[PDB]
Amino acid sequence: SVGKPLPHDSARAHVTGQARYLDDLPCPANTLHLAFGLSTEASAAITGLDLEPVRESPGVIAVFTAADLPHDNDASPAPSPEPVLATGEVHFVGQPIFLVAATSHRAARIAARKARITYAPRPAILTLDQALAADSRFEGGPVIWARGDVETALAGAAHLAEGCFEIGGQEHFYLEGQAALALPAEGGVVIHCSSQHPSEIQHKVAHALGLAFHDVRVEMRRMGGGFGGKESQGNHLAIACAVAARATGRPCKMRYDRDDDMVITGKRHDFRIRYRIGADASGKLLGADFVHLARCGWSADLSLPVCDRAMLHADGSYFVPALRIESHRLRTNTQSNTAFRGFGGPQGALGMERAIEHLARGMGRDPAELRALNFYDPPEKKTQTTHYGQEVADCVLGELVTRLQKSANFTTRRAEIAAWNSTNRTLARGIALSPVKFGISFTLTHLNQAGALVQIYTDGSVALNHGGTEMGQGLHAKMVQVAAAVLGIDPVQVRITATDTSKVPNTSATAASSGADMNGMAVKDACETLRGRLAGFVAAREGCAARDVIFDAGQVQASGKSWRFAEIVAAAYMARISLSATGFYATPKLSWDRLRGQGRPFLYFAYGAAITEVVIDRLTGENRILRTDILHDAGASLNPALDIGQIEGAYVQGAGWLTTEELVWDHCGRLMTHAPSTYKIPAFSDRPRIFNVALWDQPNREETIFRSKAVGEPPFLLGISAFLALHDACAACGPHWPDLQAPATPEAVLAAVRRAEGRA
Amino acid sequence: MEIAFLLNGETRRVRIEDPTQSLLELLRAEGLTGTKEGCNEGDCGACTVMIRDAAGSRAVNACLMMLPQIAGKALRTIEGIAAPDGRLHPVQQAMIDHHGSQCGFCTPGFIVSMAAAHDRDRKDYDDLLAGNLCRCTGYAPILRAAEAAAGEPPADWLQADAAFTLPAFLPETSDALADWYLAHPEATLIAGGTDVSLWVTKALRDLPEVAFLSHCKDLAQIRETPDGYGIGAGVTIAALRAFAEGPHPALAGLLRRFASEQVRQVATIGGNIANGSPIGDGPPALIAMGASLTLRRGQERRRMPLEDFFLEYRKQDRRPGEFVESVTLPKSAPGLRCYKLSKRFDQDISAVCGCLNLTLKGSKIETARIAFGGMAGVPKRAAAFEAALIGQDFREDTIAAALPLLAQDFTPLSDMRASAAYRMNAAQAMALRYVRELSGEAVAVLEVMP
Ligand SMILES: Cc1cc2nc3c(=O)[nH]c(=O)nc-3n(C[C@H](O)[C@H](O)[C@H](O)COP(=O)(O)OP(=O)(O)OC[C@H]3O[C@@H](n4cnc5c(N)ncnc54)[C@H](O)[C@@H]3O)c2cc1C
Ligand SMILES: Nc1nc2c(c(=O)[nH]1)N[C@H]1C(S)=C(S)[C@@H](COP(=O)(O)O)O[C@H]1N2
Ligand code: MOS
Ligand code: FES
Ligand code: FES
Ligand SMILES: [Ca+2]
Repeated sequence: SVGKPLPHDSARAHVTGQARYLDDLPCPANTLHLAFGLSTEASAAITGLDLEPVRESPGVIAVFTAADLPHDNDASPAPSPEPVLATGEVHFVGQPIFLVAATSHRAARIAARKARITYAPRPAILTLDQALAADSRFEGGPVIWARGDVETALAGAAHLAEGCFEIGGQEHFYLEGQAALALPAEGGVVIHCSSQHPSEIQHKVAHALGLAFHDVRVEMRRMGGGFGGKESQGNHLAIACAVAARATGRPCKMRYDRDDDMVITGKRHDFRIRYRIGADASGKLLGADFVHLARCGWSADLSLPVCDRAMLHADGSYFVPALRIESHRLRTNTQSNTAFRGFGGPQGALGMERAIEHLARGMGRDPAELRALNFYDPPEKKTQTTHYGQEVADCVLGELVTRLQKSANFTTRRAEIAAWNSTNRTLARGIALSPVKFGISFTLTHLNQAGALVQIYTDGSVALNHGGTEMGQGLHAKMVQVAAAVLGIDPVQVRITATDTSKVPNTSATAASSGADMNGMAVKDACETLRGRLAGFVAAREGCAARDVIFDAGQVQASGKSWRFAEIVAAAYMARISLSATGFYATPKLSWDRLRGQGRPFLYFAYGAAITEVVIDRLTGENRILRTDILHDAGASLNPALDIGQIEGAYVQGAGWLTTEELVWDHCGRLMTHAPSTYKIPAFSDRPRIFNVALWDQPNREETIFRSKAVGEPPFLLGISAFLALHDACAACGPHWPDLQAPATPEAVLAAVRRAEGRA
Repeated sequence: MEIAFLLNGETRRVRIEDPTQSLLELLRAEGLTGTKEGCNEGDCGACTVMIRDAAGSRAVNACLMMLPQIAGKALRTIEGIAAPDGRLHPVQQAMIDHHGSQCGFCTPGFIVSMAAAHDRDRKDYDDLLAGNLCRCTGYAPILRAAEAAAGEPPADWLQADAAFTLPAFLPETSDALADWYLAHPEATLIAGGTDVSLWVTKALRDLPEVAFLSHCKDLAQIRETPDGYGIGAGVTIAALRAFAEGPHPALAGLLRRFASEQVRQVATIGGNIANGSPIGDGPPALIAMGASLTLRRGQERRRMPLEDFFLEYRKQDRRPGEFVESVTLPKSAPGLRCYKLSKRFDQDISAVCGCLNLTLKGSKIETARIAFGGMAGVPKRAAAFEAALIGQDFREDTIAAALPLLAQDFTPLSDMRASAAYRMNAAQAMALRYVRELSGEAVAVLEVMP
């Protein structure tokens, strides 16, 4: 069943509005609603907290403060604590300080606005520069990795390019907002939430309540969107519902209204990237020195692995004999940043793509040949390594890019564009090619495990359950296919059940694009135990050998006889053979040392490339993507329809990141862009007018579930091509370095058009 | 107060006690969980629902619509898009076949918009779905779906609603309105409700003393006049757009990027003007075309030129008891040209809106109407610029030399949408644009075909 282009497990339910998300669940009439009261100061001690007007607000049942917390007050996914309710001081505009439970969501919000809080303000850190000045940071000092000797290599270099550029953050904008629901359950609780990481929710609620893990169960059936924003920021809502529930004796639901969501939660880390890169006379790179400054917010959250991932990708798609990275994770008084599709990858990768482009303009060379010249070598004495020391034995970029360039009609089109530009004075077209190489697996190694549990009932239908969470990426349909393929039966006989920490325990977040790689293995591991039990049973009965029992297409075959899968199962039942099984998988070959920056942190790399063509208006900066052509490597895809769909969606998400999406804070720390009306994701007409996507179809070298490759995050990096194209268009307006900064909004494109035009 | 309407084929009668509750909440509270809440501010489309009445059917955002408004109408939500026997609508099956959904959460709203478009056979997809955001799919597959379902006979069960109907004040006539407003000067007048509902959903306000103008047929008329067209205050932006396609394409092209189709379907020009926002898109345009506005108080009736209605940021020439009743447009203005500049093209607020109208005496500039929104606390003509322009020749360089006067006409702000420098520079760029366009040159990024 693997390999077929089958619809998402919940297509019909989606399309008829039957699919339920967290806020649609039926709940008892006595359920309370919660809302947080937020700090209005970026940095201050809290001096007075009058909650009386809150308690007196209509419909309000209970009001809570850090001192009401019965046990832990800590939502962080990391060893350093992040309070759920403010403890005597606040650290950003938006930090929750108290909690209201009322008999309605509105009534909660309204009350949450009536407190009288007095603060003692303190100097706030809001800019990287301020942070550096003040030495406000995480990990007590920068992280530095080095291969060979850069300064030596850059001192003796025929060509060289130095530059500095900003990369702004990004808000997830999951259409369904954070949300959770807690139901007292005699002794313990049951939490329903909308999260990519139910085991952590379990862990954090348990600690908040003083309970062993076995008294807290978390179920989660689907999220309307995650993109990394729910790897952890689900912790606050759940903690709050559990605590309210324990205290009021009643079920408690919390959903953030959009504005609150954008003011409380984290975003993709913004970066400042400083680079020096250089090359040979032939064009081979000699070295690259990068410095990364990353804005992380007030608490560490997932900054650590995020910044590690950016370091790990500062090589982009290229072999580089000498390379250095010095990575600052800067603490500031703003929203604590977090995971977002790509998880550091795109920031580090975009750092090297900018550089190499800068280098290319500098030597008057075509960016594409320069890149093509420096890709790691094809596979098949001494294989090249990355700067962290990992052999790169599967780089198909060379072939792939070539193939894309032909299908894309690259060369011809570039000329058509040159001509067209020279004939125009108000508009200018631009086009760029950009490659992608993304490692798969969590860099914190021990998260690379996954479990599953499968059951066959006596009518032959099957219930599959695994640890990943569905957020739209088609995970559930893929596991349905893996199971129906491993048991020999039609997918329609397989039903997926809600993710539930009481069925598969100790799971990792669904993330790092490892959802299908690992859960797929676990599902197969379980399905294979089952099949083994059935073959063993058919074989003894029909006197013959297990390996000769065939399961296929709903039929079982043995010794010339043939039967429906159900009849085999009923007989196994009568013969007393267990029809239930767990499955588990731990990714092999991984091992590396963060501090030294050496090892094999990834199992394999995914690759792809895109060519984007855009146009810009030289008077205002207005602009748009005209056409995109992508060729991406999803291994032997498990579902090409679902893969093509991730790729398309991730592309638009990436280009969104580097064009209209922009976060802005005011002088005092307030987020000004906190609503769709001021934070602008790609809208329907922003889609490319011509959008060709195709898959490279080559099995993975590594032993992954049916030799497929993760396809969730990698494709997000293809959006760089659009930024590279915007920059090609600026470069056509003049002879100077346009120095286009990200996000390339119209104001920013206009600024780069002027520098190039030399008008300042 | 009781209202009635058809809900997904069924007759429904409801006791309104809070006239301000949005349609989105009534619904989810009735268990019609299929309509989702994605922003509660008009931007996402996720709450889109389909209404119908004599004018026909359209898709609108349930989060912006309070109950009183749907009296006498037929309402269709996502749960009623399928046929009673369970057959899926051509748009639903197409979405399944073409993978138009991933997480599913914006799927209803898309399906409802799509179904509405299908019902009237509209095919301008980019404009019809602008107001439905999807963060997961890239949009491509949703287009394939719309295309694929367009070759399918419309759903019969959806058109049968046509046969239907055949605290807070709800006037039926402008006279009834005028009378009552005059007695309750302090009332809150609600037309489309697209700016007011944000006072209750986000600012968490509470509005007593309320009146709905959407049921005054006579306030929502387009009348041909001896010397122009008379546009009632209650005319919706969508309708004003449809009218303008002929005599005022430029204004028509502008209104294309006014919010989304869902908001256009209910927002009113009267409301866009009474709101008095310096970033309104209506005003600048109208002023460049030199229209006029008509206020009214009981039986009295003033009548100034639009630009004169705006005194200062947040303050208008409006009298206690007085309300906007219409605006009047000339029969023609081929010189009009409207420019909107924002971070994103569709469904965005203007950093700057530039409206230009220059009349010529062959090569010479006779009259100059130049308006801007978002350059000041108020929409206003650029006097010093206008002035210096008269009598001069209509060539790029003359304009190039007058630009600086703009820095005297305005001193723009900086904020999250744009920096002052950029705003300024953009107002100036609009001026270069105008000459270049009139001189037949390629200037618009949106007209470039791949
Ligand atoms: C998602 C979204 C996108 C938007 N995009 C744009 C856009 O791009 N451009 C733009 O200009 N605006 C935009 N708006 C706001 C725009 O003004 C409103 O959408 C609309 O034009 C106001 O029309 P209305 O009838 O709904 O005003 P209402 O919300 O009904 O309110 C009008 C305001 O004026 C008063 N009022 C209404 N009618 C009268 C009357 N005739 N006499 C006196 N006072 C009256 C009301 O009491 C209120 O103060 C957008 C809003 C949203 C929700
Ligand atoms: N439709 C949709 N696709 C998505 C997301 C989502 O939130 N919605 N999250 C992404 C992120 S951040 C990851 S890490 C992968 C996870 O997919 P996987 O389970 O197959 O690893 O899905 C990606 N694709
Ligand atoms: O960003 Mo995906 O690692 S949750
Ligand atoms: S909830 Fe987003 S438009 Fe109504
Ligand atoms: S499918 Fe997730 S928002 Fe459209
Ligand atoms: Ca977020």
